[PDB]
Amino acid sequence: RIRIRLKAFDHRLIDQATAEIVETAKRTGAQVRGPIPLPTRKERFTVLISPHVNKDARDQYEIRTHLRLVDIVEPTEKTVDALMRLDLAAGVDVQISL
Amino acid sequence: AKQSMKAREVKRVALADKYFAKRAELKAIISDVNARWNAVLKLQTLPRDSSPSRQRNRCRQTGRPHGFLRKFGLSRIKVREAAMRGEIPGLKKASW
Amino acid sequence: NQYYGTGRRKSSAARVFIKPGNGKIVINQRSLEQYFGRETARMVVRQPLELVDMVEKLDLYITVKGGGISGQAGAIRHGITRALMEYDESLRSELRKAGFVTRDARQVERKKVGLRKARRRPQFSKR
Amino acid sequence: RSLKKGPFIDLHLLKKVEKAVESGDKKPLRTWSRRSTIFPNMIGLTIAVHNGRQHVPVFVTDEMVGHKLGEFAPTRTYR
Amino acid sequence: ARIAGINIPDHKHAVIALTSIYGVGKTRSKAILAAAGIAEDVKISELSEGQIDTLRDEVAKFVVEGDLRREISMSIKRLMDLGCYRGLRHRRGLPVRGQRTKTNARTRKGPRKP
Amino acid sequence: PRRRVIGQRKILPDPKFGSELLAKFVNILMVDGKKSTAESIVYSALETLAQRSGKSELEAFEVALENVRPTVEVKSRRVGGSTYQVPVEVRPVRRNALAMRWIVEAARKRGDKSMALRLANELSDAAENKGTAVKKREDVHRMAEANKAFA
RNA sequence: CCGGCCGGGAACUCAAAGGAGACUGCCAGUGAUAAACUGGAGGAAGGUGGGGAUGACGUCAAGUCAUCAUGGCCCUUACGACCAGGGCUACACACGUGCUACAAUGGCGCAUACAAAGAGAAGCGACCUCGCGAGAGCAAGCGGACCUCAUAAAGUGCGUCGUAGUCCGGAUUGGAGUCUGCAACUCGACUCCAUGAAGUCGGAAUCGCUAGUAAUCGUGGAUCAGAAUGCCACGGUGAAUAC
Repeated sequence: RIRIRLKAFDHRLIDQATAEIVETAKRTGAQVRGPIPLPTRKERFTVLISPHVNKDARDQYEIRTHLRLVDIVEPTEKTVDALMRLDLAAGVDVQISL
Repeated sequence: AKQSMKAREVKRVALADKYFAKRAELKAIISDVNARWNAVLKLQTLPRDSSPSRQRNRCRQTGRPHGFLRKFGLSRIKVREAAMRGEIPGLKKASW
Repeated sequence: NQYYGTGRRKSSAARVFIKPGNGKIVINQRSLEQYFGRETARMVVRQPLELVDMVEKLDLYITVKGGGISGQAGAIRHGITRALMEYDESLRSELRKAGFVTRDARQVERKKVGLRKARRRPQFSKR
Repeated sequence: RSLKKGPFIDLHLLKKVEKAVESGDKKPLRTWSRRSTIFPNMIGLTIAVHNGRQHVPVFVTDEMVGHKLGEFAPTRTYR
Repeated sequence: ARIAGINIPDHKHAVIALTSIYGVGKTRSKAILAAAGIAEDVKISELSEGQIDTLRDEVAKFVVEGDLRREISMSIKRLMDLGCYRGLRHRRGLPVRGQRTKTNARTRKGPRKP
Repeated sequence: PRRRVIGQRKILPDPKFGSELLAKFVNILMVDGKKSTAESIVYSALETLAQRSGKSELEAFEVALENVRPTVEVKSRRVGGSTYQVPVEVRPVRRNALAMRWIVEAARKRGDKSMALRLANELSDAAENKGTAVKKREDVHRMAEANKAFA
């Protein structure tokens, strides 16, 4: 119970952020269904590269958005309580559903 | 880059929230078909300009109305100017 | 028991899993007729079954996702050919030799900036 | 043609309308705006609608109640 | 064996007979077909009275014939005293479209004689 | 168009007949990528030609193909300002394709209400060199017999 | 009752991190023994696997002192401040790009099947009812495989206009509305009619196009007080002439 969701755009950063928390709960937890890939967002933002006519000249910009889930089933309350106040993810927010 | 233009836009967006969200609410309360009478038509003291729907919300860097972008609140040229400088996370060149 | 088959073709994949039983094909818990199968590619689904013996070897449940009809037929054919090789490679030699395992990578090309379609540009301007 | 319920009249145009009703229809009201929608009691009072540079007087009758006030002020020009 | 008043509009399809009736163009035939769904193959000449009554109901509800003529006359009069110059644009037979009026823009108006 | 090669390409046949010739006929009879109706009209035409001819359908088909068969042609080069053409025996694949397209165009030369009826009637009366495309074959033959004066 | 809820599993497309796969391997031929060009266990991928970004010094006195910092300078009760109605939607000129048209495959009704792939909180709004309609009100659940468009059209057979201005072709002016800002008047776009004019495949023609490609059907984004013939991206059915 009490799953943890992360919304990041760097595959290595999200990989390490989900590979730290899972053993943070596994210090004294157990079970855990396992890592899940989760779907991703995709948006193609185009903008006129030239400031004067010639619409054909453009460029393609995109932003990634990865998601990671752990789905712990039966952990101990100690480690899930210890999850808070130990936040180290800088510039990226974590999503938790009560 | 008209500074009187930018002053008008700044003051209208400043008055786009303090003078709004309550006059429109009053109208919506009195806009019901059940009797609406001449009160709603006689309560037209609003300039009808401070409403955000009828307000451009121009770009606030060099005052170019063209290419207004909701995602960044900028114009195309300055998006190129700043994004290429980095400092905007998550933005990489797109290909597929 | 099951036979290994996924059948990727033209954005269509069909889980061909064959069990002992009748040679009838059940598509979406339904037969081909009341599935309204007299549409395009009405006979191509039995071409792979036309040459090989039916007897009592094939009974399969199939789900197909993606594509139109040629996509569906290609998915069926690729999945059944992938499930077919349980009988050693003796069959697969002629299966390839006859083009029965043909997988074509002729997917859609992306739309290009400046051209309103895959390869059509604006009609050339005045001289 | 189009539109919905709730005919409107400008508060300033309402002031002018009251002036024409009480003081009399001496001359057509040079209505600077065109936003006002005609009420049936207007029939008999002439007003002038500003199409952008001149206030065009309106043709008032009893049978175009369901007609827009701005129509009677033509906008386009003919040689 | 009859529709509306006394006449002989027979020897044609139901939709053809409808569009042949003045007061019903092809657009009114489209409206009738959308509202009811009567088949287009049936022949008006010597058909069962039930479908005849159905077509009568389809055609009688909305404005046709003499009502159409009086409404065209009223529209012409109102266009004469409309108050908008586009009223005279339509009344003069000039194309209200505003496209090229130099030549052959009066095709819908009709004949021209010396 | 000058560096490429020819791979002798082949596309989907009709499984009932399973012939490359009938495959090419049905695949050139295709328009805008239409499969159900096109093949339906093809089979309608085949059954109607068998019914009207009375003989075996496939041998009647072969007899029709033999009837429409042309022999020779030339190519326009514009060498000396006058018709200066070397009569070249056209490729058997190209000759077959041209005969196919002449049959298809002869079918196309009408504007009849029903495509099935028009196709059946014209191909059936062209099966015995008395229909529509045989006039085109004779015209092409008349285009020959005179281009050999210059070689 | 077609509750994947159990014990769930790998043979599951799917859902993202990483490793292999192809490099002309090795033989035979044409080849100076050089590089290259012809086949075979590979063609599930063979000859840069197919597509995208990556555009060398430079020619164009080209758009940008109206985006911007000025170079030499300048308007100066400001060459500004404002409030309402008005210009880019219009219109007696030639041109171009784009859209349904020339039918019998289009308006016909019915037992009526499979789309990848997005936007979603000045937002998406499953309970009922009716509207020739735009939709009209209680409208749940929601920053997400939760709650809106998967119903895909592409078809089986009933028959039609079974030949023409035709049941094809639906460019007009006024009669009642959907959300409009305060209200639709060169002036919001959409339904119901009176409306189907000209056109029976096209002047001396040019252009784009060598395999999912030219065409034929169906979806998201920008305004969003509001609708897309188009513009930026998608899934279908798929035609050879390269001596």
